[PDB]
Amino acid sequence: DETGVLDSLLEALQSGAAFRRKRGPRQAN
Amino acid sequence: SGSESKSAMMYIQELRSGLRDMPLLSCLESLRVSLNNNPVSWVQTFGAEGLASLLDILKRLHDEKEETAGSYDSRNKHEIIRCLKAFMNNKFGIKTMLETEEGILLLVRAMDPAVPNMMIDAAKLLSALCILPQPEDMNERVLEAMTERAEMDEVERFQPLLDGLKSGTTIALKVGCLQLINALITPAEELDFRVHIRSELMRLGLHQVLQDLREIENEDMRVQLNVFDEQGEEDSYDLKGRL
Repeated sequence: DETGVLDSLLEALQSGAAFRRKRGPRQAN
Repeated sequence: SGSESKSAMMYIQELRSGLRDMPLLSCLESLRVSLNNNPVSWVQTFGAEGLASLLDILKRLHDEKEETAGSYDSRNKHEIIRCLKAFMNNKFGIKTMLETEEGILLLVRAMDPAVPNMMIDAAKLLSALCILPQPEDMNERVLEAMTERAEMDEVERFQPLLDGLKSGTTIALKVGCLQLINALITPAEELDFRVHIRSELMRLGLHQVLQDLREIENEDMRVQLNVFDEQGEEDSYDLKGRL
């Protein structure tokens, strides 16, 4: 009954915590 | 306690009966509360069966323009979006939503600034799907759904999005748009893609809206601009690469 799953995503969006997603490719060496 | 009442079973039958306007609204309001306040097993009974019936009505109501139809129809679409929010609030509900042909498309069509409260709720659902570290980089598929919506409603795929961000609209709508804009851009690893979306929005006058929005002392607006500008700053140096 993890009925709250989208609710947690809304929190993450509002706080901007989710816009902290990057696996991190780079070509500079 | 539980008792004989409208189970998910009865709501499916009721939605498929061809209800409209106020009795449809009453069914949907009751359903939204039921989905939100019942266990996930109740949502499972509702899952493919009820979702299909909600979308059957939703698609029709998107084609049935409320200005030339019912005053209730705008609210009916919105209440379906609220039902979907309660439905997608879990595991298998998110799953069943991503297994529909038009579920994703209709959420985009529900981003209408004329019914501002519906667009707020719809943009939030799409944004939540976009940031999923699962399936497939769902943010990338949400973009496809806007491209489909673009030709179906004869608009630029990002035109309604900017149109929330609107000095003269409610702050929640404004931002409901900036939030989804960040949700489309950030999860993508491809640099040229991130700047392409950002530049596509700038063609549509986004650059002019950001300067209006930065003067606003809001909570979440400030949060969303800050993210948009920060990712923009990184991407500029990322494109520059070495020098």
